[PDB]
Amino acid sequence: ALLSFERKYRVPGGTLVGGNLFDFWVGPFYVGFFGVATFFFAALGIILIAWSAVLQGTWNPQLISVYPPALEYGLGGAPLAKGGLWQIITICATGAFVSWALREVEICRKLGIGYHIPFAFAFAILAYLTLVLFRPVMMGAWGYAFPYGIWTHLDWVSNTGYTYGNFHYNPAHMIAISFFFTNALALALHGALVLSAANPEKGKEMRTPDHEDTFFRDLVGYSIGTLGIHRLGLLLSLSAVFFSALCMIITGTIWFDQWVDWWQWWVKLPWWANIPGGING
Amino acid sequence: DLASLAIYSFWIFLAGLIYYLQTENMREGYPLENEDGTPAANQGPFPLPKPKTFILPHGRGTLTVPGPESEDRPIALARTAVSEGFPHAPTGDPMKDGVGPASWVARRDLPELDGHGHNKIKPMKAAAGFHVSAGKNPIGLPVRGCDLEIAGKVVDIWVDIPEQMARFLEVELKDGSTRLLPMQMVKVQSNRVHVNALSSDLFAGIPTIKSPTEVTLLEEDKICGYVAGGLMYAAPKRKS
Amino acid sequence: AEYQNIFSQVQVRGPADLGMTEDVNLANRSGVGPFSTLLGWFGNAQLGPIYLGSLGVLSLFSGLMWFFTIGIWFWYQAGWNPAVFLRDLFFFSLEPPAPEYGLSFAAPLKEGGLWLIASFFMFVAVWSWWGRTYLRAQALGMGKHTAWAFLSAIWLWMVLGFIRPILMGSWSEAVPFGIFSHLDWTNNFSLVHGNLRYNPFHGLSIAFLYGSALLFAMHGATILAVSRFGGERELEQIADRGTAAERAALFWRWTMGFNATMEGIHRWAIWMAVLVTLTGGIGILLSGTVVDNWYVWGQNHG
Ligand code: BCL
Ligand code: BCL
Ligand code: BCL
Ligand code: BCL
Ligand SMILES: CC[C@H]1c2cc3[nH]c4c(c3C)C(=O)[C@H](C(=O)OC)c4c3nc(cc4[nH]c(cc(n2)[C@@H]1C)c(C(C)=O)c4C)[C@@H](C)[C@@H]3CCC(=O)OC/C=C(\C)CCC[C@@H](C)CCC[C@@H](C)CCCC(C)C
Ligand SMILES: CC[C@H]1c2cc3[nH]c4c(c3C)C(=O)[C@H](C(=O)OC)c4c3nc(cc4[nH]c(cc(n2)[C@@H]1C)c(C(C)=O)c4C)[C@@H](C)[C@@H]3CCC(=O)OC/C=C(\C)CCC[C@@H](C)CCC[C@H](C)CCCC(C)C
Ligand SMILES: COC(C)(C)C(=O)C/C=C(\C)CC/C=C(\C)CC/C=C(\C)CCCC/C(C)=C/CC[C@H](C)CC/C=C(\C)CCC=C(C)C
Ligand SMILES: CCCCCCCCCCCC[N+](C)(C)[O-]
Ligand SMILES: CCCCCCCCCCCC[N+](C)(C)[O-]
Ligand SMILES: CCCCCCCCCCCC[N+](C)(C)[O-]
Ligand SMILES: [Fe+2]
Repeated sequence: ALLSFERKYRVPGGTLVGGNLFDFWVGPFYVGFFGVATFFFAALGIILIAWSAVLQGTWNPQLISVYPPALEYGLGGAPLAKGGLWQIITICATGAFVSWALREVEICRKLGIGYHIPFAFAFAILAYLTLVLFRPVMMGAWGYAFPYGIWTHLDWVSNTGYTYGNFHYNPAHMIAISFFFTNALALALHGALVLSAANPEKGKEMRTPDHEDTFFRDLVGYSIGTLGIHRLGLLLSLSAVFFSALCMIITGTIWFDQWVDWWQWWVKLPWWANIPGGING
Repeated sequence: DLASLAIYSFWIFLAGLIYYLQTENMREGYPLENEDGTPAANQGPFPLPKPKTFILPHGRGTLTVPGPESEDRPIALARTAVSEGFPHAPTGDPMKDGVGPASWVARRDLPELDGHGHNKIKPMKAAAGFHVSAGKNPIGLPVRGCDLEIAGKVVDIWVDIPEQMARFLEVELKDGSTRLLPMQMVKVQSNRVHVNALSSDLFAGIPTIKSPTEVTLLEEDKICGYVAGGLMYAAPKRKS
Repeated sequence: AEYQNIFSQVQVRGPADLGMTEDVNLANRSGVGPFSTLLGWFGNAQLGPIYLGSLGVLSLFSGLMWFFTIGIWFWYQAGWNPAVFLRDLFFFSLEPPAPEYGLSFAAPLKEGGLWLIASFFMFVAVWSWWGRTYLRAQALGMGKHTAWAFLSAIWLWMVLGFIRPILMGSWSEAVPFGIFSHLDWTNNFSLVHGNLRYNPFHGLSIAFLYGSALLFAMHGATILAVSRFGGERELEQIADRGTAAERAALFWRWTMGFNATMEGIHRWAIWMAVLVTLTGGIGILLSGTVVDNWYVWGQNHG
């Protein structure tokens, strides 16, 4: 089935690979070569996870967990029953994700729109790769990556965090949080603005984008504008994720001590390092 | 206890919310149709929402959604397979017929108005006080297409008064007539403006406007759709 | 080549815009400030005017008082010495009164009183600002969406330093005014309660915080992707759908099987964000009052 205005857009062309071979739809889903690739990497990946469930001796969703090779195996291969499966599922995950991005690229071409969406998705892929590929390699062992399990992956977060004391003190982590909080502030403000203009006081007529600028200038003395806010939202989001990846890649590599201690540098600065009183003297 | 009660209540509230949100997002494009235009058998678990009416500003009227959906224009396309789910090939010239990435929507043939009722977009030469305040001024630069041939020169910039933003460049072709080009599809450079979406021989095909001082919502779609369509359709002429 | 529309190529300027009048009392609207060419590259270059009525002045004054009250305390701790102030800036802290004082207002100035004074100012500063977001919308005749969504943020804040410390019986349960100390308080809060990782509301709150970044990345990128067809003019696309709105919906339907409408997407938005602090507030509120150990609770669900 198609939306009332969809037919005129369903023309051929825009594919990156295979020409007209996979240029078709299944319901609302577009396929394309990368649509098949995604499906392939995905199916093979779930099978390995089911096979893993048997070997683990459980079928419960909250219990299934696929752990990476133990630190001992280094950056080498491990037996399926302990790390091997994780390694292959990771390859499958990477394959699925990259195929998804390219599928989006083909959909962009056919619709004649910019490539901003796939570009934004790639930051997500980057962050994932940072945790299961880049950090582990730099630390010399797959064992530092997180396990594929609903609850088990949460243990990993806590244990990795507390290994450096209170992870709050990670400077990059502080920056990443600020963007995550601000982005939510902006998402709330944007949704509220457009809606307040489209659904005015009962009985009144639709407000204009001018009313929107005025509202924000009356409230805080400035309005970034309708184009600016979408540029801002995209930016706050990618920054939150960029700094998140950064905050973890520096951890256990260039800095492996307690994060709180890192701040001593500021306190130890010559000109004030030796002055009685306060908190640090 | 209270906690288990709260989380249980919350999950019910959430299901109701997702339901409410999906139905609200079905106010356009639905009911679903078959490729021939007749209503499709399977519409989904979500019922069409109860109509809402928008009171348009400036006495422009009213809009009620969901409502009777129709393209209000012919579509020059033909099927390429005996079963649904396959692409529909353009029967003529996709750029001229306005299909595929060259598609336009039959929006009202009136210009968008600002909060005060005046035209939102105007050529800079009619917008008293407006001037280029930063960056390279395009007025005067020749326009080059993806085939490396010059197709004309910029004779003005059409600005959005309310949001002080450049939206279109007015280009003059060899014949002395002008055409509008979307700002977001041109690269202003030190010695020229480059248009990758189109080749020189295609600039004359851009849809012309009625009045020399205003663009209507309908003409904006026809121009933007046409220039966007060049990326795919003017591709064989893109030697770079 | 390939213009991304992240930054403007050329800037245009005209007479300062004083805005729409409607029922706004123009006597309180200040004059227009300077035009920022820097800001103009990303969004609008105009600064001001700003409306500043009675409620605004009150808010703006209480806010400075709150900020200043914490300021002189930091100074007192710094031994008044500017070098120490800048050195230990992050370590200073204005703590709540000791547990012994309970909910009393009779605590020594140097051991809790100043915190109660600072909190009072913040309380007034925030609530007067909320009332302000509701009135600026009314004077222009638009819906109250911004005021209701703001209320969602006020909820978590109200719970952390007012509702919860009250139900618990002492001001000591509140958050201290200090940069490093409030981070410590957060860590301490989790541990004292059996690890917040087991609080289902904390888990939901996180899903939404992550969801908000996902959604704005999707929304923003979508709009810039269709800005070439006038996509940012969201209000008019709602009133008269253009190809921008169609292509945006179609990209999504072809990718994941379903889509939104120009107006509809802003509904997903306001809710995705608002739920972050709504669920969060409930999760914090129950901690210590009803559930004193989330791990234990999660075991028997009693
Ligand atoms: C949420 C659960 C915890 C908590 C956990 C954390 C954690 C964990 C972190 C913070 C961090 C921050 N917290 Mg906290 N925080 C809580 C409650 C609060 C409350 C409150 C009233 O309840 C406040 C005011 C703060 C305030 C702050 C900031 C100091 C900082 C960044 C916030 C932000 O991004 O806003 C975004 C919104 C804005 C409007 C921006 C405000 C102005 C910014 C901060 C500075 C000016 C920038 C300027 C405009 C542009 C640049 C100018 C040039 C520099 C000249 N927290 C509770 C107790 N908070 C992060 C930090 O870095 O701490 C040191 C951090 O890692
Ligand atoms: C006890 C825990 C520690 C701690 C330990 C850590 C550790 C350790 C880590 C973080 C990380 C993060 N921390 Mg911390 N952190 C703490 C307390 C906090 C507090 C707080 C208020 O106290 C906050 C707000 C944060 C916030 C954050 C973020 C900056 C960041 C998570 C976002 C992210 O990385 O996205 C990144 C996004 C992704 C990886 C998503 C990728 C998605 C992929 C590409 C696609 C999925 C497809 C598919 C499977 C989906 C389903 C398909 C079906 C068909 C539907 N931390 C304390 C101190 N923090 C993490 C981080 O920064 O990672 C880099 C991290 O590793
Ligand atoms: C070691 C730390 C503990 C932990 C302890 C806590 C505690 C404690 C809390 C959170 C809370 C939250 N945690 Mg946690 N959390 C941990 C690990 C994580 C992880 C992680 C990756 O594992 C993540 C991603 C998070 C993420 C989050 C957020 C979902 C949530 C905060 C929402 C928010 O927007 O507050 C930011 C927004 C506000 C506080 C609203 C502010 C509104 C007011 C009105 C603003 C006034 C501003 C004005 C005064 C001007 C300011 C001027 C300044 C000078 C700048 N936590 C571990 C288990 N977390 C909060 C929660 O809601 O729990 C359910 C909370 O209280
Ligand atoms: C991001 C930084 C840390 C981390 C820290 C945390 C913390 C802290 C928490 C979560 C939580 C979640 N995490 Mg995690 N998580 C990480 C990396 C991942 C990855 C990954 C591929 O990188 C995935 C798929 C997940 C997935 C999940 C979900 C089970 C859950 C809700 C996510 C959400 O709402 O996002 C927003 C996204 C959307 C709304 C889009 C829809 C996404 C859906 C819901 C994903 C379903 C995944 C599915 C169950 C399993 C994979 C697919 C199957 C094989 C078919 N996490 C890294 C290690 N994660 C929360 C939880 O409740 O866990 C128990 C929580 O408290
Ligand atoms: C749903 C929850 C999310 C959210 C939403 C939200 N917040 C909101 C809103 C909404 C919907 C508003 O409408 C309201 C707003 O007004 O936005 C513009 C607001 C707001 N959220 C704010 C902050 C904020 N929200 C936060 C979080 C969140 N808000 C969540 C992400 C946080 C976090 C993450 O902890 C912060 C820090 C404010 C910008 C604003 C509330 C304004 C307010 O109440 O101020 C009261 C008055 C004062 C403090 C006095 C100010 C005096 C000025 C002179 C200060 C100027 C700045 C100062 C740094 C200058 C110093 C001197 C310089 C020379 C350096
Ligand atoms: C800019 C970064 C932010 C962002 C943006 C973003 N995400 C995106 C996009 C964008 C712009 C898309 O276009 C794309 C999308 O299509 O959304 C509908 C997407 C997307 N973001 C998603 C999830 C997601 N994004 C996340 C985060 C973020 N995304 C950031 C906040 C998270 C977080 C917060 O944790 C998650 C869980 C997906 C819904 C979607 C991508 C879907 C996809 O890639 O499909 C291909 C793969 C499959 C259908 C399944 C593969 C199955 C197996 C091969 C492996 C399964 C196991 C797995 C590896 C581990 C599971 C372990 C967990 C249980 C712990
Ligand atoms: C340069 O030096 C001078 C002096 C000029 C300065 O200007 C310096 C100023 C500073 C150094 C200021 C520094 C400011 C900070 C570091 C502030 C940090 C604040 C936090 C991170 C706070 C975190 C969380 C706070 C919370 C959750 C507060 C909650 C408040 C309440 C809900 C209010 C509750 C009200 C109460 C208890 C009183 C009720 C009273 C009644 C009468 C009803
Ligand atoms: C976070 C995801 C929330 C649920 C999203 C999916 C809801 C069902 C969507 C059905 C769309 C149906 N269709 C194609 C017939 O219109
Ligand atoms: C403390 C709970 C706060 C909930 C905020 C919910 C905001 C919803 C905004 C849309 C509904 C608006 N309306 C018409 C009622 O004003
Ligand atoms: C409107 C979008 C709704 C998205 C909902 C996403 C929920 C993710 C799963 C959360 C699981 C939570 N938990 C552990 C508290 O039960
Ligand atoms: Fe928007």
